[PDB]
Amino acid sequence: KVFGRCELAAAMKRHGLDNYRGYSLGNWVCAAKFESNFNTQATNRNTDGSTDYGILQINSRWWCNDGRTPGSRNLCNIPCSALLSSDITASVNCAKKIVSDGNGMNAWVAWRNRCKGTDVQAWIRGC
Repeated sequence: KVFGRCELAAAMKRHGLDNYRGYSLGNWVCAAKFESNFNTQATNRNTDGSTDYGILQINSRWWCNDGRTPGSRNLCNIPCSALLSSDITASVNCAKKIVSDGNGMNAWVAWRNRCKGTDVQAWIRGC
C-alpha cells in the first residue's frame, strides 16, 4: 500500500515511534517519504548486492535476511520479504532496533541527507 502522509503519521504514532530514542514523529514520516515515497512494497537494489526493503528501506547487508546477501548479519532477525507487508509492524520493530544500535537515525541515508537539519515537524503539521 501507499500511505498518505498523516495516515502514516498516525500509524507510526500507534506503533510507538513518536519521540522513540529521541526522534520526533516528523523524523520518521520524512524518512519514509524520502526512502519509499510511503510505499510499503518499495525495494531498491544496492551495489554490494544488498537490497533495501519496504516503507523504511531496511538494508539486508545488516538488518534482515533475504537469502541472497553475503555477509548477512540479520540483526533484526527477520526475513527481508516480511518487511513488504501493508501492515507496518515488522518494519517499525526493525527500525526501533536500528535506531538503538548506537548511531541515531544516521543509518537511513535518505533521512541523513534529506531530513536531518530540516523542520521535521512540518511532516506531521495538519495531522
